[PDB]
Amino acid sequence: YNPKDFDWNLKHGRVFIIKSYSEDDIHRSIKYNIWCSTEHGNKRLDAAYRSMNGKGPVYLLFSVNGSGHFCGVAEMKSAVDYNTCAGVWSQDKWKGRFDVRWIFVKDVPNSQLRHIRLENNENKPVTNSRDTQEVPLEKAKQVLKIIASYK
Repeated sequence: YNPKDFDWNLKHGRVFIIKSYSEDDIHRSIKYNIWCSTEHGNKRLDAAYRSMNGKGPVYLLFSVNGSGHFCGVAEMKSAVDYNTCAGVWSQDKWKGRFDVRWIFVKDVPNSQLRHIRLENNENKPVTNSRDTQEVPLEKAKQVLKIIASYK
């Protein structure tokens, strides 16, 4: 993980915040390369992945609720299958699955990112985002640069 020469200067693609309920979900996701969001979240991610048609990346910026930091970045690697076993995740009723590839696995404090605001979310700091909040590409570049470079 954690490449030294990640290209954060995106000219294509879409980027979303993922708010994880538990660090347990992060460990599971890293180990099995899958993720699951809420129904609404899964649908929003599915549409974005399919839209791209493989001609650009869908990035996911992960942060555990209440942690006050981001914990990594993954790329979405499949459409979602809604037809799955329940109880794979910390919210045990959740069904659905898509593949992810983890790129960054590292903790980056919200203090480093909080000055980036999302004009599509009433100009709120990116660090106050809810699950599956999409990020304007020009702001996503700034976040990816900080996460890549943070020591």
